[PDB]
Amino acid sequence: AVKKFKPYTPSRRFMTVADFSEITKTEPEKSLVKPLKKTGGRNNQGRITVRFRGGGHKRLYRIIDFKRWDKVGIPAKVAAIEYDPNRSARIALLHYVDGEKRYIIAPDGLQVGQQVVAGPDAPIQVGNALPLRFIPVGTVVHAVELEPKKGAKLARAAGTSAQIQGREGDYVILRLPSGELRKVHGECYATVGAVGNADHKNIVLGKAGRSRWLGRRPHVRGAAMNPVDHPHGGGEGRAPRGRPPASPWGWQTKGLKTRKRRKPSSRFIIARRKK
Amino acid sequence: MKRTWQPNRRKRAKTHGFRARMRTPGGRKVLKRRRQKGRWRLTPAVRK
RNA sequence: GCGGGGUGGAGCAGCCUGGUAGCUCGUCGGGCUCAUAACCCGAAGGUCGUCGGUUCAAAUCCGGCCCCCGCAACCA
RNA sequence: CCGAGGGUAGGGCCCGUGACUGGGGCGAAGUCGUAACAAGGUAGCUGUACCGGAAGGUGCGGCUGGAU
RNA sequence: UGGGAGAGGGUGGUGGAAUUCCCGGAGUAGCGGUGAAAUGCGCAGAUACCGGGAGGAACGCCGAUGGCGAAGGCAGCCACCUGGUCCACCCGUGACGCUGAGGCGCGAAAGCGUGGGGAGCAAACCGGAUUAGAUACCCGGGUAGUCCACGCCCUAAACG
RNA sequence: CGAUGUCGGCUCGUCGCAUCCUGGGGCUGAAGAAGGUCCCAAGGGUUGGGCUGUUCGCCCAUUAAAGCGGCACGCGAGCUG
RNA sequence: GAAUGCCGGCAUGAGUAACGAUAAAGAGGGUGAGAAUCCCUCUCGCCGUAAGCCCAAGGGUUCCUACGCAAUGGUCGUCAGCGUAGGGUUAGGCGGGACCUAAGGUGAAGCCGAAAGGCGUAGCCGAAGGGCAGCCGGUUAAUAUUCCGGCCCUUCCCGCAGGUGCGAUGGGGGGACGCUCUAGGCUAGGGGGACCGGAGCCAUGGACGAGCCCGGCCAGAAGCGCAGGGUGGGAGGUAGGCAAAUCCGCCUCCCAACAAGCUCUGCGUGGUGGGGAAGCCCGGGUGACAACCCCCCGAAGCCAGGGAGCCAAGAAAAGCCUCUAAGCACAACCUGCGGGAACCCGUACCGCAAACCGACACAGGUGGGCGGGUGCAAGAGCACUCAGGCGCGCGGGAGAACCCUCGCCAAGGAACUCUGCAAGUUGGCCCCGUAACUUCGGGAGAAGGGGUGCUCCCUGGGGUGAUGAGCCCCGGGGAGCCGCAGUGAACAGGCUCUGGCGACUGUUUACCAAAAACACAGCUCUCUGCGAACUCGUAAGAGGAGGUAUAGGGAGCGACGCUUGCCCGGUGCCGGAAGGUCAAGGGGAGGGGUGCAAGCCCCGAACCGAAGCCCCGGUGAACGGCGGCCGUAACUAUAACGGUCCUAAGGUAGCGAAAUUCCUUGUCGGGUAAGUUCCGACCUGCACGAAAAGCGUAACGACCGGAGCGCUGUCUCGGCGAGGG
RNA sequence: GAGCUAGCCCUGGCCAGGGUGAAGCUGGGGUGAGACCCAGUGGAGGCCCGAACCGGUGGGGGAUGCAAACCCCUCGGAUGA
RNA sequence: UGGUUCGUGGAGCCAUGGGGGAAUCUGGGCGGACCACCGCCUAAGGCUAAGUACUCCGGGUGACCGAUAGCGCACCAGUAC
Ligand SMILES: [Mg+2]
Ligand SMILES: [Mg+2]
Ligand SMILES: [Mg+2]
Ligand SMILES: [Mg+2]
Ligand SMILES: [Mg+2]
Ligand SMILES: [Mg+2]
Ligand SMILES: [Mg+2]
Ligand SMILES: [Mg+2]
Ligand SMILES: [Mg+2]
Ligand SMILES: [Mg+2]
Ligand SMILES: [Mg+2]
Ligand SMILES: [Mg+2]
Ligand SMILES: [Mg+2]
Ligand SMILES: [Mg+2]
Ligand SMILES: [Mg+2]
Ligand SMILES: [Mg+2]
Ligand SMILES: [Mg+2]
Ligand SMILES: [Mg+2]
Ligand SMILES: [Mg+2]
Ligand SMILES: [Mg+2]
Ligand SMILES: [Mg+2]
Ligand SMILES: [Mg+2]
Ligand SMILES: [Mg+2]
Ligand SMILES: [Mg+2]
Ligand SMILES: [Mg+2]
Ligand SMILES: [Mg+2]
Ligand SMILES: [Mg+2]
Ligand SMILES: [Mg+2]
Ligand SMILES: [Mg+2]
Ligand SMILES: [Mg+2]
Ligand SMILES: [Mg+2]
Ligand SMILES: [Mg+2]
Ligand SMILES: [Mg+2]
Ligand SMILES: [Mg+2]
Ligand SMILES: [Mg+2]
Ligand SMILES: [Mg+2]
Ligand SMILES: [Mg+2]
Ligand SMILES: [Mg+2]
Ligand SMILES: [Mg+2]
Ligand SMILES: [Mg+2]
Ligand SMILES: [Mg+2]
Ligand SMILES: [Mg+2]
Ligand SMILES: [Mg+2]
Ligand SMILES: [Mg+2]
Ligand SMILES: [Mg+2]
Ligand SMILES: [Mg+2]
Ligand SMILES: [Mg+2]
Ligand SMILES: [Mg+2]
Ligand SMILES: [Mg+2]
Ligand SMILES: [Mg+2]
Ligand SMILES: [Mg+2]
Ligand SMILES: [Mg+2]
Ligand SMILES: [Mg+2]
Ligand SMILES: [Mg+2]
Ligand SMILES: [Mg+2]
Ligand SMILES: [Mg+2]
Ligand SMILES: [Mg+2]
Ligand SMILES: [Mg+2]
Ligand SMILES: [Mg+2]
Ligand SMILES: [Mg+2]
Ligand SMILES: [Mg+2]
Ligand SMILES: [Mg+2]
Ligand SMILES: [Mg+2]
Ligand SMILES: [Mg+2]
Ligand SMILES: [Mg+2]
Ligand SMILES: [Mg+2]
Ligand SMILES: [Mg+2]
Ligand SMILES: [Mg+2]
Ligand SMILES: [Mg+2]
Ligand SMILES: [Mg+2]
Ligand SMILES: [Mg+2]
Ligand SMILES: [Mg+2]
Ligand SMILES: [Mg+2]
Ligand SMILES: [Mg+2]
Ligand SMILES: [Mg+2]
Ligand SMILES: [Mg+2]
Ligand SMILES: [Mg+2]
Ligand SMILES: [Mg+2]
Ligand SMILES: [Mg+2]
Ligand SMILES: [Mg+2]
Ligand SMILES: [Mg+2]
Ligand SMILES: [Mg+2]
Ligand SMILES: [Mg+2]
Ligand SMILES: [Mg+2]
Ligand SMILES: [Mg+2]
Ligand SMILES: [Mg+2]
Ligand SMILES: [Mg+2]
Ligand SMILES: [Mg+2]
Ligand SMILES: [Mg+2]
Ligand SMILES: [Mg+2]
Ligand SMILES: [Mg+2]
Ligand SMILES: [Mg+2]
Ligand SMILES: [Mg+2]
Ligand SMILES: [Mg+2]
Ligand SMILES: [Mg+2]
Ligand SMILES: [Mg+2]
Ligand SMILES: [Mg+2]
Ligand SMILES: [Mg+2]
Ligand SMILES: [Mg+2]
Ligand SMILES: [Mg+2]
Ligand SMILES: [Mg+2]
Ligand SMILES: [Mg+2]
Ligand SMILES: [Mg+2]
Ligand SMILES: [Mg+2]
Ligand SMILES: [Mg+2]
Ligand SMILES: [Mg+2]
Ligand SMILES: [Mg+2]
Ligand SMILES: [Mg+2]
Ligand SMILES: [Mg+2]
Ligand SMILES: [Mg+2]
Ligand SMILES: [Mg+2]
Ligand SMILES: [Mg+2]
Ligand SMILES: [Mg+2]
Ligand SMILES: [Mg+2]
Ligand SMILES: [Mg+2]
Ligand SMILES: [Mg+2]
Ligand SMILES: [Mg+2]
Ligand SMILES: [Mg+2]
Ligand SMILES: [Mg+2]
Ligand SMILES: [Mg+2]
Ligand SMILES: [Mg+2]
Ligand SMILES: [Mg+2]
Ligand SMILES: [Mg+2]
Ligand SMILES: [Mg+2]
Ligand SMILES: [Mg+2]
Ligand SMILES: [Mg+2]
Ligand SMILES: [Mg+2]
Ligand SMILES: [Mg+2]
Ligand SMILES: [Mg+2]
Ligand SMILES: [Mg+2]
Ligand SMILES: [Mg+2]
Ligand SMILES: [Mg+2]
Ligand SMILES: [Mg+2]
Ligand SMILES: [Mg+2]
Ligand SMILES: [Mg+2]
Ligand SMILES: [Mg+2]
Ligand SMILES: [Mg+2]
Ligand SMILES: [Mg+2]
Ligand SMILES: [Mg+2]
Ligand SMILES: [Mg+2]
Ligand SMILES: [Mg+2]
Ligand SMILES: [Mg+2]
Ligand SMILES: [Mg+2]
Ligand SMILES: [Mg+2]
Ligand SMILES: [Mg+2]
Ligand SMILES: [Mg+2]
Ligand SMILES: [Mg+2]
Ligand SMILES: [Mg+2]
Ligand SMILES: [Mg+2]
Ligand SMILES: [Mg+2]
Ligand SMILES: [Mg+2]
Ligand SMILES: [Mg+2]
Ligand SMILES: [Mg+2]
Ligand SMILES: [Mg+2]
Ligand SMILES: [Mg+2]
Ligand SMILES: [Mg+2]
Ligand SMILES: [Mg+2]
Ligand SMILES: [Mg+2]
Ligand SMILES: [Mg+2]
Ligand SMILES: [Mg+2]
Ligand SMILES: [Mg+2]
Ligand SMILES: [Mg+2]
Ligand SMILES: [Mg+2]
Ligand SMILES: [Mg+2]
Ligand SMILES: [Mg+2]
Ligand SMILES: [Mg+2]
Ligand SMILES: [Mg+2]
Ligand SMILES: [Mg+2]
Ligand SMILES: [Mg+2]
Ligand SMILES: [Mg+2]
Ligand SMILES: [Mg+2]
Ligand SMILES: [Mg+2]
Ligand SMILES: [Mg+2]
Ligand SMILES: [Mg+2]
Ligand SMILES: [Mg+2]
Ligand SMILES: [Mg+2]
Ligand SMILES: [Mg+2]
Ligand SMILES: [Mg+2]
Ligand SMILES: [Mg+2]
Ligand SMILES: [Mg+2]
Ligand SMILES: [Mg+2]
Ligand SMILES: [Mg+2]
Ligand SMILES: [Mg+2]
Ligand SMILES: [Mg+2]
Ligand SMILES: [Mg+2]
Ligand SMILES: [Mg+2]
Ligand SMILES: [Mg+2]
Ligand SMILES: [Mg+2]
Ligand SMILES: [Mg+2]
Ligand SMILES: [Mg+2]
Ligand SMILES: [Mg+2]
Ligand SMILES: [Mg+2]
Ligand SMILES: [Mg+2]
Ligand SMILES: [Mg+2]
Ligand SMILES: [Mg+2]
Ligand SMILES: [Mg+2]
Ligand SMILES: [Mg+2]
Ligand SMILES: [Mg+2]
Ligand SMILES: [Mg+2]
Ligand SMILES: [Mg+2]
Ligand SMILES: [Mg+2]
Ligand SMILES: [Mg+2]
Ligand SMILES: [Mg+2]
Ligand SMILES: [Mg+2]
Ligand SMILES: [Mg+2]
Ligand SMILES: [Mg+2]
Ligand SMILES: [Mg+2]
Ligand SMILES: [Mg+2]
Ligand SMILES: [Mg+2]
Ligand SMILES: [Mg+2]
Ligand SMILES: [Mg+2]
Ligand SMILES: [Mg+2]
Ligand SMILES: [Mg+2]
Ligand SMILES: [Mg+2]
Ligand SMILES: [Mg+2]
Ligand SMILES: [Mg+2]
Ligand SMILES: [Mg+2]
Ligand SMILES: [Mg+2]
Ligand SMILES: [Mg+2]
Ligand SMILES: [Mg+2]
Ligand SMILES: [Mg+2]
Ligand SMILES: [Mg+2]
Ligand SMILES: [Mg+2]
Ligand SMILES: [Mg+2]
Ligand SMILES: [Mg+2]
Ligand SMILES: [Mg+2]
Ligand SMILES: [Mg+2]
Ligand SMILES: [Mg+2]
Ligand SMILES: [Mg+2]
Ligand SMILES: [Mg+2]
Ligand SMILES: [Mg+2]
Ligand SMILES: [Mg+2]
């Protein structure tokens, strides 16, 4: 669910917040957190290289496990489900019988107290991890590796999920959350289910301040600038674009494709995203 | 109102200091010029 | 001031490339119908805004004048 | 003390009237089309939705109060 | 107490036929559509044909002048959860009944909100014809919507 | 053009007379009262408001009358803006 | 002799403006060649959430004393932050270092770059963060948590004793964390006392009094008491915490659990040491054997790493405890005690300012802590006042115009003016009472009105006590008294109606613009499958992001409601393996220079040969665009209808003389005595129109219009008065 | 040259007092169960009034200034972007 | 592509970033596209005085300056500020 407010201030009228129903532990596992080096959007030159960033709430980075083939055959109990400020999804605390504790992204349906496991033999049940080739075609899956032993790269955002469409040789065919049809390697691990917190997108920030909390500084339109600043800049009074609409750096921004043509991974993408 | 000189010794030394000058090719040249001119103080005096 | 027009009753071609005025509509005569509209078959009507000129000959090229359309009339 | 009433302020209901405007009724010798009554020339009617100078049209579902 | 019939309702699964799109093979001069045409599609290889894949929606024969529900309404198949109802036995209760101003719920289609989905169909809209005109009827396209979830709307030739 | 600050208002005036008023006249289609028209006359006077930045103009209520112009469209080393 | 020339000197304005906050002065005594200005006394005024006090920056001897007054001081000067000289800063415990890390900086490894140089995990550096052992008083002209006095504590070295598998840069625990609100118990600080101590006073009509005035504490080891914080104990298994591990993690069992225990802190007491007023007398002496007590208020501070709630989910590392490895177990470490050892730098003074930043002894700026009392609902507000500090480094007169800042005004009350600009009014608190509209929160302190002091009597509830006395807090009900006036002074909304624009709180042209502009939640288009797109850099490497399509970039639009039409010819973007054009290169028909020759050398047709362009198609919340003429209806008028030309298609809804309307003060209506403005209408819209969004919208605005009430020197129309000039 | 100014990063600090009273929770009512309503408790918020503090709306003064942006009155924010 | 007087010119020579890629005296470069002839020279390794440039320093000499000159400084100047 999402939680609405009564309109006792102009902003609380439209503001909505997460329900936090699935959360069972409001404290991070101390040995799994490290400080998050905030950037402000600036690179090693001190130069802003992504605009309009900074001033967000301080965060502690949780160390998440995106390999999971790291501990094949050793089951684990789901001790708690926690809030993670560095992602849209929720995270699950895993207490391995091994005695090791690691975080995974919390799938939808994952119950606190239940047990999960990784490996070619794993039961096809929510929260288990297997190479793609050992997962039944048609079952939905998340946290998918793109290449073997390189870590979960696909379907990690709240509510996302990939789906297996069929097999072809060493590779299997996934339909990524964007709808793109892609061949991913059979040995790539993935975790069955969809990501939890699917309600994430129905949140209405509600006021200028909330975006500021999220480290999102105000964004300024090209049209509201000057000819030095932006292609859309200047003009007496208000003004339309007067040219094909562009980024501050000059390139066209309505329709213009940007994926590199001669990219080697083209051979593995079957159907570019719908819509 | 607040004027432009707001003294701070750490700032002064870490900026126009001797070690600062020696670290950069441009700064070493400052010292060369100042010595060649015969300046009594190659670097801003600051009381640490 | 700069550009563009005036041709059967209406609206448009023809002008640039001189000779050769065309299309739709309307109009008159006759068909079909009880009659009417539609429809079919026939026919009439423009001397091309004018006045001048070039030429063998001017709706056509050129000039004067009338009229209408559009743009401009800024720094002050 | 209460007190006719006068005064100040803010409410409620009613009536009259108002540039302009919405449709309604009648008038009728105007204009445009022909939606309905026959299978009315696309069976009609219907709730709803969108559209059109206008009757109306169309989509969706419904009724026969529909000919053959 | 014992028995029956049924598209009654809800949730989760699931089966085949067909349309569409996509990939491959093979193949060539048209296909489509109509009263007749045209728009449209097709030598940039369409139609028609075989193989594969994807996706949505509706369930042909059974099917009925049938069944079920208070009405709206309900149809492939399976399972679970659940309402109404009829029969037989004539065992139990002892008039505990009927109707019902308000109230409450349910309420086809279209329509609205948020998020999915989107094959076919199809308001609006575009084009081709017909026509005096054709903001229509016919044809080629086509967006909402039609589908799912949750929440609204509460109308009707909601009719026997 | 090595600067002559530019509308209107306020303030303070001063002059011109082609005189709005008041004074004096001739003619009148001047009965009277009131007007018309021209002549003489610059001594004084020449109101308060609504609209608009306005000057101007329209309008209200009065008035003997509600005059027109010059002074760098008088006046920003006087004010306003 | 001229260059608004250059450098210097000296004039003019002129004995003129000014002499730097309107907190303010007056006399007496002293000093001295000289005194409004220096010293002393008394009187007067000003600050007191400071104009007092204590830190940190920064300044760098300005500190203290002696002797001076040429210059500095906006006057004067005997004085001074000035001249000369002499003196003055004392730490194992305060701050920094011999500790730790943060951003960042630097940088073994490694990577990159013409050179210079740019990167870079570790490591190192880097603090106002973590860590860490001193409190009260006394003393100097000047330093003190630094010297002295009392009472405490830390580490290091060594030795003794008891104890133990000791041992680490390695493993683990811990350190270790947000915002808001908050409990119990305390302390700081404060108020009162009929109680305790004290020099004294009795005036001027009264008072020898429960009279007045002054003061009634500070620090303190162990022990203890009160209040908090932290923490389960035992055993078995073990494959995880890059070796090991008895530790930690995980699983099972037993006992304990809102108990305790154990441990750490706060507060109280505490052996002991300190201080100790008014007044009087010359900083000190005295008071004084000073007293050192009870009650109440009470923190934002302490116990603390406490509690609850919420979402935006809230540093690291060392010290510290535990584990074990090499090693070594004559060692080593722990615990207790003893002796010895304990280094470098700062320390003066100013510090909201005459010592810092502003050229000045400059009405400006500058971070943290303390900041008393009474009254006013509260308070860090306001008035007065304590402690302390001041009267601002030119004065004395006079009583013009005029200026500034201020007070009052007859009758009128916006007639002022671009405009109520300005100044009035309103003003705090309690009660009563509040409309359209609305997103149901609001609008709202709407509007409007009543009350407000003091006195006596009666009475209700809470805190602290004890359940009572006293004290403190919140009231209620009667009968009265005085004044023009009871938030009696000071601090403290004028209100309503109605349009435009922007939803809103916010942001902006530092120094002529705070707005309607920017941003904003929210909507849409588009790009991006991750070594992502994109951005910075030549590169390496970075950001994006330790993120992964519910995510990230670009753009437009701008809460929300109802909506967002038609045009793909042109431009752009997207798709299109055909065809056309197409560069290097391939190819070499054929031709040439040359040589006696083989040969060497040059040119070169056909054909093959990318992107891009052409060509085909799509695409509007892509760039953009969205007609002309003529006719027609029972009188006119207009034209639902028709004709025709052009176009890629000819502006749909809605709105409209508008932030847009030229003609224009359009026309009509409202409001006014009068309305170029304003509002409501009309529609021949010069030249609105649908995300450079269209039309509305409650609430909001130091935005921009119009109107009314209230009230005023804005005005008729000026007058008087005050203070600084 | 970022000791002024702009943004961001690390680490600290500051915001008197008063006012309005969201969700939640508890109890009562309500129903078949509910939704819901009511009271109490609670203490939310780019909420309200107003110091510090951050500003700089209007006017007046200042203009060889006290000041190369100041002063007086007035006014905006003041738990948050 | 640079260098040469040589700016694509008939453009050789010297140098070399990319591609291809030999030979050892019958070997190879050059004499301004190219060929022949005639001549010159020995690439792909290194060193090498002197003649030449300069004036911080020392000296000598001026139809050079003489304190607004001559060095920025005759003087406690790269100082005061
Ligand atoms: Mg949920
Ligand atoms: Mg809400
Ligand atoms: Mg709420
Ligand atoms: Mg709600
Ligand atoms: Mg509100
Ligand atoms: Mg609001
Ligand atoms: Mg969330
Ligand atoms: Mg969240
Ligand atoms: Mg919630
Ligand atoms: Mg949740
Ligand atoms: Mg936390
Ligand atoms: Mg850690
Ligand atoms: Mg990190
Ligand atoms: Mg980081
Ligand atoms: Mg760095
Ligand atoms: Mg740099
Ligand atoms: Mg750098
Ligand atoms: Mg960027
Ligand atoms: Mg940024
Ligand atoms: Mg999360
Ligand atoms: Mg969203
Ligand atoms: Mg959304
Ligand atoms: Mg954040
Ligand atoms: Mg954004
Ligand atoms: Mg923006
Ligand atoms: Mg702009
Ligand atoms: Mg720039
Ligand atoms: Mg440029
Ligand atoms: Mg540009
Ligand atoms: Mg532009
Ligand atoms: Mg612009
Ligand atoms: Mg423009
Ligand atoms: Mg602009
Ligand atoms: Mg302009
Ligand atoms: Mg414009
Ligand atoms: Mg603009
Ligand atoms: Mg704008
Ligand atoms: Mg433009
Ligand atoms: Mg353009
Ligand atoms: Mg790949
Ligand atoms: Mg600073
Ligand atoms: Mg300094
Ligand atoms: Mg410093
Ligand atoms: Mg410092
Ligand atoms: Mg330095
Ligand atoms: Mg020296
Ligand atoms: Mg110097
Ligand atoms: Mg230097
Ligand atoms: Mg002309
Ligand atoms: Mg022609
Ligand atoms: Mg011809
Ligand atoms: Mg002739
Ligand atoms: Mg002729
Ligand atoms: Mg002819
Ligand atoms: Mg111009
Ligand atoms: Mg009476
Ligand atoms: Mg019909
Ligand atoms: Mg009909
Ligand atoms: Mg019909
Ligand atoms: Mg029509
Ligand atoms: Mg239609
Ligand atoms: Mg019938
Ligand atoms: Mg059937
Ligand atoms: Mg019986
Ligand atoms: Mg319904
Ligand atoms: Mg809808
Ligand atoms: Mg579709
Ligand atoms: Mg037509
Ligand atoms: Mg639609
Ligand atoms: Mg829709
Ligand atoms: Mg029915
Ligand atoms: Mg029926
Ligand atoms: Mg029936
Ligand atoms: Mg001039
Ligand atoms: Mg001059
Ligand atoms: Mg007479
Ligand atoms: Mg008469
Ligand atoms: Mg006169
Ligand atoms: Mg005169
Ligand atoms: Mg006028
Ligand atoms: Mg009269
Ligand atoms: Mg003038
Ligand atoms: Mg004049
Ligand atoms: Mg002036
Ligand atoms: Mg003027
Ligand atoms: Mg003048
Ligand atoms: Mg003037
Ligand atoms: Mg102006
Ligand atoms: Mg001369
Ligand atoms: Mg000069
Ligand atoms: Mg001069
Ligand atoms: Mg003078
Ligand atoms: Mg002064
Ligand atoms: Mg004063
Ligand atoms: Mg003196
Ligand atoms: Mg003297
Ligand atoms: Mg006080
Ligand atoms: Mg100094
Ligand atoms: Mg001192
Ligand atoms: Mg002196
Ligand atoms: Mg003197
Ligand atoms: Mg003297
Ligand atoms: Mg002096
Ligand atoms: Mg003097
Ligand atoms: Mg001075
Ligand atoms: Mg001495
Ligand atoms: Mg000591
Ligand atoms: Mg040492
Ligand atoms: Mg370190
Ligand atoms: Mg430190
Ligand atoms: Mg210390
Ligand atoms: Mg220390
Ligand atoms: Mg101590
Ligand atoms: Mg021993
Ligand atoms: Mg031990
Ligand atoms: Mg942590
Ligand atoms: Mg901390
Ligand atoms: Mg008190
Ligand atoms: Mg005390
Ligand atoms: Mg206690
Ligand atoms: Mg183990
Ligand atoms: Mg004694
Ligand atoms: Mg005694
Ligand atoms: Mg507080
Ligand atoms: Mg806590
Ligand atoms: Mg670290
Ligand atoms: Mg040492
Ligand atoms: Mg000291
Ligand atoms: Mg100050
Ligand atoms: Mg200054
Ligand atoms: Mg002074
Ligand atoms: Mg008060
Ligand atoms: Mg008060
Ligand atoms: Mg105040
Ligand atoms: Mg004074
Ligand atoms: Mg003074
Ligand atoms: Mg008066
Ligand atoms: Mg009045
Ligand atoms: Mg009045
Ligand atoms: Mg006004
Ligand atoms: Mg007051
Ligand atoms: Mg009202
Ligand atoms: Mg209400
Ligand atoms: Mg009131
Ligand atoms: Mg009294
Ligand atoms: Mg006062
Ligand atoms: Mg107020
Ligand atoms: Mg109002
Ligand atoms: Mg207006
Ligand atoms: Mg608006
Ligand atoms: Mg605004
Ligand atoms: Mg704005
Ligand atoms: Mg907005
Ligand atoms: Mg805003
Ligand atoms: Mg605010
Ligand atoms: Mg400004
Ligand atoms: Mg400026
Ligand atoms: Mg500036
Ligand atoms: Mg400036
Ligand atoms: Mg400026
Ligand atoms: Mg301004
Ligand atoms: Mg503002
Ligand atoms: Mg804006
Ligand atoms: Mg919107
Ligand atoms: Mg770049
Ligand atoms: Mg990198
Ligand atoms: Mg990265
Ligand atoms: Mg990263
Ligand atoms: Mg990301
Ligand atoms: Mg905006
Ligand atoms: Mg196109
Ligand atoms: Mg187009
Ligand atoms: Mg264009
Ligand atoms: Mg072909
Ligand atoms: Mg081709
Ligand atoms: Mg050949
Ligand atoms: Mg165009
Ligand atoms: Mg457009
Ligand atoms: Mg077309
Ligand atoms: Mg249309
Ligand atoms: Mg209009
Ligand atoms: Mg008007
Ligand atoms: Mg308008
Ligand atoms: Mg405008
Ligand atoms: Mg306009
Ligand atoms: Mg105009
Ligand atoms: Mg107008
Ligand atoms: Mg006008
Ligand atoms: Mg007029
Ligand atoms: Mg008028
Ligand atoms: Mg009109
Ligand atoms: Mg735009
Ligand atoms: Mg647009
Ligand atoms: Mg509007
Ligand atoms: Mg509404
Ligand atoms: Mg405003
Ligand atoms: Mg006056
Ligand atoms: Mg007076
Ligand atoms: Mg006076
Ligand atoms: Mg005076
Ligand atoms: Mg800065
Ligand atoms: Mg700054
Ligand atoms: Mg309450
Ligand atoms: Mg609660
Ligand atoms: Mg509150
Ligand atoms: Mg607030
Ligand atoms: Mg406030
Ligand atoms: Mg101001
Ligand atoms: Mg004012
Ligand atoms: Mg004033
Ligand atoms: Mg002034
Ligand atoms: Mg001021
Ligand atoms: Mg002020
Ligand atoms: Mg605040
Ligand atoms: Mg506050
Ligand atoms: Mg906060
Ligand atoms: Mg705020
Ligand atoms: Mg040449
Ligand atoms: Mg050459
Ligand atoms: Mg080469
Ligand atoms: Mg040879
Ligand atoms: Mg050879
Ligand atoms: Mg060679
Ligand atoms: Mg040669
Ligand atoms: Mg040679
Ligand atoms: Mg030699
Ligand atoms: Mg040599
Ligand atoms: Mg000489
Ligand atoms: Mg000299
Ligand atoms: Mg000299
Ligand atoms: Mg020299
Ligand atoms: Mg000199």
